Amino acid sequence: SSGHVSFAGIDYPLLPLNHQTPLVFQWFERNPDRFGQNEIPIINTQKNPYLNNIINAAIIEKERIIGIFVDGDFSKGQRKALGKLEQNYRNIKVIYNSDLNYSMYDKKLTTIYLENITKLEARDEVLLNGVKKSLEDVLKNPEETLISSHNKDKGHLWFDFYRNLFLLKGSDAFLEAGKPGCHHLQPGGGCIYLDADMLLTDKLGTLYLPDGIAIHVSRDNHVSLENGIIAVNRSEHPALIKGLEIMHSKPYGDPYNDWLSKGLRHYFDGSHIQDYDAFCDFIEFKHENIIMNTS
Repeated sequence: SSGHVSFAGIDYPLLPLNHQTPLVFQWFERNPDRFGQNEIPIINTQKNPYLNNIINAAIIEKERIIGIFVDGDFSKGQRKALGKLEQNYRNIKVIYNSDLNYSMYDKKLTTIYLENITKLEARDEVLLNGVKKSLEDVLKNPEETLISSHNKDKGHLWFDFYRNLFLLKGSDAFLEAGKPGCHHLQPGGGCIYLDADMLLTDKLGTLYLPDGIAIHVSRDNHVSLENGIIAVNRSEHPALIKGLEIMHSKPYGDPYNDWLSKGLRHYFDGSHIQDYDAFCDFIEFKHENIIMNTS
């Protein structure tokens, strides 16, 4: 209807992400004291001019909301500096991770382990190792959830887990935060999430994505899913909910193959009848006006 793309036996409609679809950048800052107490606490050096990259994108995308999704122990002056950015560029909206409620996506670690123990009493060495070690995991802070444990890391896991959850909320994250001037967002709408290390050279316009989703792929003989661009047309996109179900069902993280990636591949090709390369070709986010990792 806006066309289709077929993959692994299913025809996926190409769906539009129009100007109502906001851009989102994330900055989770472990050491906010490295910035001035009244400065914007986002790196903006010659080498990594990330704030400038974001401002440029906001200027170019004059008809779109630009989100800056942040976390960290910012000072009041830093919060005020972020506020001033919002006044100066009327489409820029700062969203603090503090202000968002993710409890609908959370789960107690005990529940996960019990479910695992129950299944794993019902073929292999892997399983018996799995069973003992999970059993062990339970015995150990009993109120802990996925959120509370990730709340303890201030590293990549903290960033990644919250990026992924944000993407489940999509445009709703702006509404939930109560941001001014967000009347054009579609409730239940998506977002175009971007690494701040990028150059936008001109307007994106409307994107047409298979089932409304696409991801950064890097390509010399090799190809890989990358996490610098994730675009979705709607909140709680089912391919992302798949990743969440995986996180909800598994005791242990896998560092190279994250749950977002695993969920995408599982949703689009649970069987793996097409190779990784074919999946990469299918899902790839490609736009001539974006240059990734300029720095």
